[PDB]
Amino acid sequence: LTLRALERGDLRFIHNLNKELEQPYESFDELEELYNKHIHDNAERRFVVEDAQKNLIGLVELIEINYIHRSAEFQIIIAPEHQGKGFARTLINRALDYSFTILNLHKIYLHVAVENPKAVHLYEECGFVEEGHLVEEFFINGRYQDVKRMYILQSKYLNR
Amino acid sequence: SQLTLRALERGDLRFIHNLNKELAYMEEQPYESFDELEELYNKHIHDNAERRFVVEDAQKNLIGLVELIEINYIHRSAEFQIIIAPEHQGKGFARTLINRALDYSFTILNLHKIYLHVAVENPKAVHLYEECGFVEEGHLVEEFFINGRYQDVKRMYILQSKYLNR
Amino acid sequence: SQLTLRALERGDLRFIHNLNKELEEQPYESFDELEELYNKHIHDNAERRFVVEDAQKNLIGLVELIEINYIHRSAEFQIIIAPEHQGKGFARTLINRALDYSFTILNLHKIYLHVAVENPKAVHLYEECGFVEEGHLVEEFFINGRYQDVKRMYILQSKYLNR
Amino acid sequence: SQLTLRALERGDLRFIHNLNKELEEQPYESFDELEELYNKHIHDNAERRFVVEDAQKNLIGLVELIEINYIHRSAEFQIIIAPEHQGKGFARTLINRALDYSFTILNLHKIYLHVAVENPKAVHLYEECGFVEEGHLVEEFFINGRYQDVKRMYILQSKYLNR
Amino acid sequence: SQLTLRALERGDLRFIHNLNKELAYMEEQPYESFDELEELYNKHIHDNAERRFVVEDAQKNLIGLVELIEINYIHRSAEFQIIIAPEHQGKGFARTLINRALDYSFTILNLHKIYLHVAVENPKAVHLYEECGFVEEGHLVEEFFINGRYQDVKRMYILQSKYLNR
Amino acid sequence: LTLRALERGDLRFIHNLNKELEQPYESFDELEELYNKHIHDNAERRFVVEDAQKNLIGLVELIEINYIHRSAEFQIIIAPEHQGKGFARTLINRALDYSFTILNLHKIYLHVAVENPKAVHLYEECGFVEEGHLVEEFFINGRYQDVKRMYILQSKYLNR
Amino acid sequence: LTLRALERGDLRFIHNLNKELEQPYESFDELEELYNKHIHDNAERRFVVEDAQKNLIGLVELIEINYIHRSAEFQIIIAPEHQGKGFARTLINRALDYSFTILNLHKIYLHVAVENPKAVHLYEECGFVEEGHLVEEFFINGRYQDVKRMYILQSKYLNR
Amino acid sequence: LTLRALERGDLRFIHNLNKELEQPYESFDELEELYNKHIHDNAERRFVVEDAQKNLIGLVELIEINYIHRSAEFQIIIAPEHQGKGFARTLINRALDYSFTILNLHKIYLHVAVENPKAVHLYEECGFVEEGHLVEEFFINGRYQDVKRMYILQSKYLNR
Amino acid sequence: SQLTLRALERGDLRFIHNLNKELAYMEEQPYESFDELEELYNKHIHDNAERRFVVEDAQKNLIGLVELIEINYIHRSAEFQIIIAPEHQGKGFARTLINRALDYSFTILNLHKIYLHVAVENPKAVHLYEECGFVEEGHLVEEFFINGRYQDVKRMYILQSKYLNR
Amino acid sequence: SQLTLRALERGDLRFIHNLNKELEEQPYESFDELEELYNKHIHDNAERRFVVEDAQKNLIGLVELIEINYIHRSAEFQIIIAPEHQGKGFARTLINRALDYSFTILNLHKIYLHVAVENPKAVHLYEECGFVEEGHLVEEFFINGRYQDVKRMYILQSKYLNR
Amino acid sequence: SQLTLRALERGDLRFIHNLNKELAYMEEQPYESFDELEELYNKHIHDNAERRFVVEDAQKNLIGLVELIEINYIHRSAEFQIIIAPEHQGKGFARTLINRALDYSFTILNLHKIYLHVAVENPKAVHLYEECGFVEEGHLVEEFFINGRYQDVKRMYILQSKYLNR
Amino acid sequence: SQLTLRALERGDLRFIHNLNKELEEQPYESFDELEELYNKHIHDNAERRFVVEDAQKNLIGLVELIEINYIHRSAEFQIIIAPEHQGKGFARTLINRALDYSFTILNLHKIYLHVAVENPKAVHLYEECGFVEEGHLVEEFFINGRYQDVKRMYILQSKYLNR
Repeated sequence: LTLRALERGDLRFIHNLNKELEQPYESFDELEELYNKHIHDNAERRFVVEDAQKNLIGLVELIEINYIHRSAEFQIIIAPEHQGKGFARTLINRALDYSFTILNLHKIYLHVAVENPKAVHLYEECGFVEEGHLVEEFFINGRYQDVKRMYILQSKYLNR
Repeated sequence: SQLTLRALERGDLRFIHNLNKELAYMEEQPYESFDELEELYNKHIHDNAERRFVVEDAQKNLIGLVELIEINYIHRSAEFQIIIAPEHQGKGFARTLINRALDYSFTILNLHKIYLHVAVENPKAVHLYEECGFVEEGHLVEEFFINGRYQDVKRMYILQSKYLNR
Repeated sequence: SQLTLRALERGDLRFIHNLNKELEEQPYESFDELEELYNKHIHDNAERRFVVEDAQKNLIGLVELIEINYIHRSAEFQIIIAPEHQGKGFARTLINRALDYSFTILNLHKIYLHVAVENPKAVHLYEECGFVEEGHLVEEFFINGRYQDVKRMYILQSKYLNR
Repeated sequence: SQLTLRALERGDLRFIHNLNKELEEQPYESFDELEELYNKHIHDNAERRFVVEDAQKNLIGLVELIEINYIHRSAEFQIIIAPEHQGKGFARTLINRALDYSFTILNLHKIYLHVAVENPKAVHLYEECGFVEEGHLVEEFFINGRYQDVKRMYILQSKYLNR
Repeated sequence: SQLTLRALERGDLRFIHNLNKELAYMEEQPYESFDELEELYNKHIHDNAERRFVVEDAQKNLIGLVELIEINYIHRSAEFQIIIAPEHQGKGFARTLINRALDYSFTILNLHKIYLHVAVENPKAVHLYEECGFVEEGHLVEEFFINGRYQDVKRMYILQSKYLNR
Repeated sequence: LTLRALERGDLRFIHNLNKELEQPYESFDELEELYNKHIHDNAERRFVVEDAQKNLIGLVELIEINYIHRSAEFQIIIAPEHQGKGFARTLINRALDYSFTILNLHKIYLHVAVENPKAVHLYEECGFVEEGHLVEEFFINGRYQDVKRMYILQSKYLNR
Repeated sequence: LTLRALERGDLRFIHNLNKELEQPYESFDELEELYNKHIHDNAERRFVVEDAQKNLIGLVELIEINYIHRSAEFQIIIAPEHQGKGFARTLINRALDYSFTILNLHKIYLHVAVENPKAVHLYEECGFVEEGHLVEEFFINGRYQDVKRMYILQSKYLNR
Repeated sequence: LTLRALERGDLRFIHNLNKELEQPYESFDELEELYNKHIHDNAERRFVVEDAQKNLIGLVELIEINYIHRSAEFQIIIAPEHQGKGFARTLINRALDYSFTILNLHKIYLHVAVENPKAVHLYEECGFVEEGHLVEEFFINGRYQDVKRMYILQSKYLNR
Repeated sequence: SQLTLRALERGDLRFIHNLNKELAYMEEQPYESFDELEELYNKHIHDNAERRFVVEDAQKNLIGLVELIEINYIHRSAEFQIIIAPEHQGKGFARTLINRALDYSFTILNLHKIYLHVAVENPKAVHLYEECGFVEEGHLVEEFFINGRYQDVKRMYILQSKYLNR
Repeated sequence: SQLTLRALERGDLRFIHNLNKELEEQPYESFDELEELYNKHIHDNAERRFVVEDAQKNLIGLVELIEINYIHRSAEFQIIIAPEHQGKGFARTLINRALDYSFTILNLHKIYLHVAVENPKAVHLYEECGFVEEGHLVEEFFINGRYQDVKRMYILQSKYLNR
Repeated sequence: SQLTLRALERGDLRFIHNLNKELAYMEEQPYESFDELEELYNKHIHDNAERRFVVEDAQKNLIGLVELIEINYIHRSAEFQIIIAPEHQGKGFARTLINRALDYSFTILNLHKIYLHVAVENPKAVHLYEECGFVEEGHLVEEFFINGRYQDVKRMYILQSKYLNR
Repeated sequence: SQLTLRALERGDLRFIHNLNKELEEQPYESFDELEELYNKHIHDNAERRFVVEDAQKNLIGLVELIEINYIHRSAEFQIIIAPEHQGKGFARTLINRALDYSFTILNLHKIYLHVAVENPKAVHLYEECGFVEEGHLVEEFFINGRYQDVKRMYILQSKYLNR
């Protein structure tokens, strides 16, 4: 599985990929114009993961890149077809590899719903550690829910 | 739930234009130009004060349109509008799309109040929204000029709390 | 009749341009000027340009409302019928179709129009359609190498709604 | 009274900004946003913002018409009086001054407005000025850490002109 | 002829704004914003379809305004408008400025017809224009909404040939 | 033969038509962009003359339209194929008909090389009269040449 | 002490106010142009606190306003002259009052350096509660430092 | 008397100077904006004539400059104060001097009302010769009038 | 005269780009990007200070290019440049296109002087222009850097009077 | 060899993008950023980007000159060879082709470049091509999760022209 | 530490222009136009790749300028430049402003490496930077053309780790 | 002399405009054209316009470099001296000041200029300043109603640096 930069040609597929069960209700024209607005935005990175047969496995994103503090929020989404194939670990470390060996970032953090303990333990297996329990951070499905903020530092990923 | 909501996009504007030409019809200007419709659409792609959703079935046959306009994020309110093609008006899709819109308004968009305007001389629509949980909060006197005469319209609402509590 | 009032859009300008060549400067208007001027008035709420067609999508004519005031609730009505259907009897149909839109939808109070004094049959046709002379504009327009008079005829909303 | 209805212009925004600080988000609005938003609506025919003042150029209040439709001929009326003249009895004067403009100049058919249900004296004042309740909007606005109800009251042109 | 016509310019807009606030007054919107007046002026500086002239006396005391709008260069027609400050309305300047405008229209601008609209309920203005050579060509029924009622207005004209021939 | 307004679609043909023996050396891109600049120019009129089978006979133009003086310069060009067919008279009066009966102009003038006495007499047959002999007005083919300025008024054309 | 919206006229004072011991090294022209860019930005609020004699006490800011989740980050800065006068509590609740009674927000969170336990306890007195301990979040004075993320909800502030 | 290029500072004076007995009825804002539009217009020249005490005597203009035919229309206007002082001859030859010795033009022509025989003879004294009698060219004071088109060539002015 | 001059246009830019890649070659930057060539062309469509002409035969086979740059309309001067594809360099088209350009410069554009620059180390071109009427007016020392060394170039001219008089 | 130095144009960006994916951030660069950044530098006289290809139009590599000063007449030279032809011996050919353009056409005085200290064979190849070490930049770039040193090597016009 | 760093702003450009006219002077173009300086400044107000700081004393007497250019946020590097008015060049302010810039680079901006270029024929500056912790990493041969001859320049650096560890 | 070479900026255009009125079209150039053309070339690296002044800020003249190539490293030098100091002996000073900038700062290779053949003293002055005739342009410029010849004189960097 390779890590490629997302380009305008991939927007149609991710638009249908977002439709899972905010983003599912986004107009494609808004998605495209917003993509055009962030072409040169150095504060974000949008990568599409594909296999040898150029099949879109998922999307890994880095947002809120600071460069002074050298931190960035991490996000990942895998198409329903490839959820249970065990790609998550590979894509996570693939994004951490780019963040710590190429972009030279110091910290990578992410948010996960407290009501998804399987996802929490997954990131724990990839090296992430809980640093916060945000109370009623996001309003998800008719109710406010807590989310875990988990992080991992450059030194730890490099000294595995 | 065999129908699906989907964000309106440029490719559907031609369908919307032909759809707005109804005779059943509370539609003010079915005599709008497609170019005015398209350009006005382009001006509201990033308008976070509205949400327009196309309704389509399993085979992607565009059924109708559901809209949330005048979205105020301090008062957590928004006006609701819905139109269904005359071909499927009798198949009972309305109350499904009404409840689907309310679900998005109250569970995703986190709105507090959803209101709508209905012509008093359309009791079929009034009683329908009542079944879907809407309650009358106003009887606007001579609010809209419709077919050569001023007519009254009901303003009806539904609150987030009531919807999220059976 | 089984005619419909559709909004003029860019896709019809080509047919309108060829139709404008009748026997105004419009017959001698470049299509590029017609299209660019159309684009400039797409959001001009002071005008309305509707294409009238039958069930077979055949363009019968073009009805227009201009100089819409919205305070005085008046507007100038103009009409043109394709040379093919000029004497078929659609004029009265499209006229009452334009008055129906003006008085039952746009909620206007007065619809006026100009008719060449040198066209008595046209003046008397509008009178049969409810219009009434309110002015005899002397040498208002220069038409065919000669200044001509035009009748200004009007119709009020109350009169049309209480037929 | 000897009050006059003047058009709000850029030269008054500073006074309006200080006046907006009462006890809406307007009290907490940056003047730069007020001025730039004013510039964007200079040609917005769907709104009217008039400054009401006396013979001595003293600003008594600000009357506004918004959501003007021109097809339905309706508009929302809003009013604010400077804290100095709130209990002096100008409210009824400026209200009938706004209805005079709406019904004798702009030729509107209906003027409606929202009044907090928690302000009975205000609701009954508009009723004395000819308005009538047509709606009781439940939890329409979030005011002072609490959703409040508002009365929607209207007045028709025919009623105001035949006093 | 002690008065002088002069092309309107930005510096006179403030006077025009205060002037339009008349009570004598056929002025539709004396409640216009000075900013709307100024910006609309800037948009018509090169509009060859209008001519706006400020009237001033020997000491450059701006008396009023004379306008030619809707100038059509194929039909050689234009609408005429005039306003005089309430201070000098009774000094008979009107017929002087009316004939001065007609002179510019027919001897300089080379127009063929000059028309104007007058409220039927203002006979003082109607008979005044008649004296200046204007003739009635129309009695427009309920043309303008004025002070809570639709009112008729006279449309009156004068031709270049008649003016240039005593 | 009908009188039609020139549109962007006719530019390619007139570009080749101009190549006869200034304009012959004009870039098509300049011709098109200049045409775009004068779409709404009320001071000029560009008409293409065509037959029943929509064949471009020539081009008649009105430039320097004043509207105060109600004058305009007249120009005409016929493709080499239709020069000797006697269309010139028809197109000239066709342009005069539009100028005097539709556009309501007062005077129509034109310039013709003094070394083209056949063209001078042609316009004399169509009603034009010499009003000037401009000395060395234009530099044509390596030498300055005189041109006749000929005119015709609205009253004369209407009272034939 | 009143809460007023920051306007272009106050930029010069806050520029000197920022100079305390990132922002202290910002060009005034950048500060002004960035202020012009966020005039209509509904995702932030910039308020200046002033006393009865219109003296700039400090600045309270709300950023990252969501409106769907109804959360926003809170920031406050008091001029060195008025630090020890005990205004912090008033300004904090003044900003919470605007967020919960006017803007109708649900959650207000903030970040404080773990090496500032006095500030932590202050927000604890104003109703804030720790929800996270971000490890090496910010690089402050030649070293990465931890910060506490503290929050307070609308229901709690209203039901005091 | 010196020949200076007209700049925006002189617009107010010429505006009042134009008011004599089209231009007298021009708005100053139109005059200024039109001046701004022709700053770099190489097809025209606008010169103001002034005396030793920098008093605006008049204005001489060259318009319709061709550069291929090397022709240009000449125009002159003297303030009423200096009409009878005999400056016209000087300013005329001053403009001809610039046209033939600096701008390297070939022909200079002008239009004069036939009902101004004194002006016609003046240009005849300065070297101009009648080349046309334009019938009813301009509509002046309620009637169409004829005008003389008079010219003078570069070789003649240089070989005086 | 079987060849024909024709105004350069966008459609010929690709040919010009491939043509400029000569090895025979006094062409400074044959390593120019087609996009730079096209955009620079778009910026000079209305530049009246240059004239670029494509040369084509009866079958419209683009032979080469003839240019007039630095056209000054006060001094009536312009620089002349010409390039012929290596395929037809030996067929003697040069002196035909040189005389065709001079004809346009002196009989149509009405220029007074046409000059050009030639590398001293290209006597074939120098003597060719001499035959076409050009005369040397300067031997510019180390004017251009060409292939790792500064080289001299001849500046040669021809006047309108001489050309128009056999 | 029978290679040619062609100017990089928009038609090649797609091939370059796929070629940039080697084993810099360029492999992870969106094509839209590559194309828009290319458009912004079409007229940037401080850079040169040439495509090197053979007679069969096969892209062998890409030579670049950046930071061109024109007062100091210096520029940084960069080179990349397609993975297919990396060990075929084109490196020395394209290097001397870039020096020929810099010194015999653009008339530059000095050409420098950076070479990873962890690539001795590369440093010694440039030395064989006439370059000479003038700097050992300590921890200049962060490459592969580690700050690496780079040799800065230069070559003067006079030396290349007098081989 | 009586001096203070402060972000450059438009009001100081005139001082910078007069300051750049040095004779002591490694300044390439002291013949730059103030308008070019001002417009170039306006184009880099939001350029996060540079940091320009004006130095002033207690009484706000602008002493000199300190710059960080070519700031790369992946490699955490930046070039350092400094200029002090000839009036205070001998008062030893340099090493204070050098260490103040390094402090901002390593403790606030969190940079990893700070390098600079110095003319070999200015040993006073070379040895000064050495005292401030800079170390030579390159002797660039004929790097800059200075006063009619190509001259060498030292490239010297200092790392964040060394600076933050006594 | 104690003269200095300063960059021409907008603040001097007024003085330059009055100075341009000497005995080119510049004397007859509108100041607005001078200022707007100046703005368009503020970042034009192909030109240089320096004001030469003494210690008392008195403008002695204006030296200019145009048509700067940077590949061929050539440029046209132009000079003008205020009528007040034309015969005072500053010409040779400003000429060598312009050559010093061209050859010791901008690193140009050749400086050429045009001198009217009808001004022998000027041609011989440049020859004394190191220039040499390389062309006799026949009827290059139309000056004072007559086409005049101009000498094109040059000077190389190597010659000026090795005086």
